Amino acid sequence: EIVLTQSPLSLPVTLGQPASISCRSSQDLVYRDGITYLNWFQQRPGQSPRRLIYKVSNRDSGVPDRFSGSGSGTDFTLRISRVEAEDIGVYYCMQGTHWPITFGQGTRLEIKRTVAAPSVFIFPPSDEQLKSGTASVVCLLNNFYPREAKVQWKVDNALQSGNSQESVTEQDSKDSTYSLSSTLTLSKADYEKHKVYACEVTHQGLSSPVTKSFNR
Amino acid sequence: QVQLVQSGAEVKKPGASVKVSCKASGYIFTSHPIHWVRQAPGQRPEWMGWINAGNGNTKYSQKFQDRVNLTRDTSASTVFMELINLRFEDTAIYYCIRETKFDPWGQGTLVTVSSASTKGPSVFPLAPSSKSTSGGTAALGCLVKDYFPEPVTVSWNSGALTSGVHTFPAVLQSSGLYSLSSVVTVPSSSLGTQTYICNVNHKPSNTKVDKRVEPK
Repeated sequence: EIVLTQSPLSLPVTLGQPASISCRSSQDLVYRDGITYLNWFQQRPGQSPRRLIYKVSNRDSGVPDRFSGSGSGTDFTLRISRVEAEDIGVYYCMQGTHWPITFGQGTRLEIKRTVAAPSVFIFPPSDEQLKSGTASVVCLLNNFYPREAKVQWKVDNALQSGNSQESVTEQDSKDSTYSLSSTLTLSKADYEKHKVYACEVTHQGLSSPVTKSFNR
Repeated sequence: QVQLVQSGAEVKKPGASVKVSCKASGYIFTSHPIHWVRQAPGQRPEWMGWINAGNGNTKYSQKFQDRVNLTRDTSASTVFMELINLRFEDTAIYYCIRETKFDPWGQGTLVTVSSASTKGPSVFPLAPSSKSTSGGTAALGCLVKDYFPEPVTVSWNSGALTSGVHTFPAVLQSSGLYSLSSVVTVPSSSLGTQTYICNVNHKPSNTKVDKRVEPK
């Protein structure tokens, strides 16, 4: 019933720069000695949430000084002095003043770092899959920034469209990079009517496109 | 030490019921009450209920009253969450949380409410070659094709190989089935000396595979 609302819902923040997330309630503060029961959680990639701030401003154990909590009644803030690469994740405000316990939507904190061009690698179909009647060609893009990249598939000089599936990993906590996978999927029949298979990669870190190909 | 371990992911048909486990360890079970919170895709985390692990006394959310049953096994230090009349909106990741300092949250249990047939994945190697090698680094991986439902946990050399590992988020195909790839950057010198195995586990289907990815 108490509806909590987090203002920036996605927040890209440069390494060393400050970050803020807002939470708007409907007056948190129990009758008992005026304690406001607003807590902040951090859900890191491949991890369950971890409480950072409790009781508006109180840091939980092992929480860095850079994390700060503020607010009164209906408007609350989570402020990060200077963002570190390990701060990538979703942040939820949660109230425990009155039951039911309610949460904010979440705020994905992205990191802005310097441009890194990806390493391209191409994988021809496995013979095991070719025995099962289908052929998948995978084009790997590794440890690049920004997330924005373009993979064109060219089968015997014909540009493919639609018959590809891209997939990007969450941002790395260690170095703030991304890795992307592009899978072009053909049938053993279509795959054997052609010879040249190439994935052309275009990115901010590249002065010219990187084409990586193979023949059967 | 102080941890909460949850049961594996379950696919259930609409109308049916799900029972989730949550084993306590590194503290006295009865000493601390448990909380249950689910997160539906692109929705706020929602609080379902609370249970006193000591005396079995419960408190539910109006939405979850007469649909949720919170029971126990104190000798097993396991708390249970039973959700009946499974609707399509109940496809969420379910979390058990210890009350005190809202820590620790359990790893979560993904429950998929669907009419579709469960399908175990087929594991194919992303084998290394000259076409997937840049400056004394080879790329290799597994292609975990056509499975239903989510999730699929992927690891390398029984979780002893972590550096260079990029397990991509799954992608839903035209067939309403999922695909995933897991990649790893290894030195070219280790191919033919070190074995690289990728351990794929799909608990809803009860499929576990160890796939040796060799150069060709």
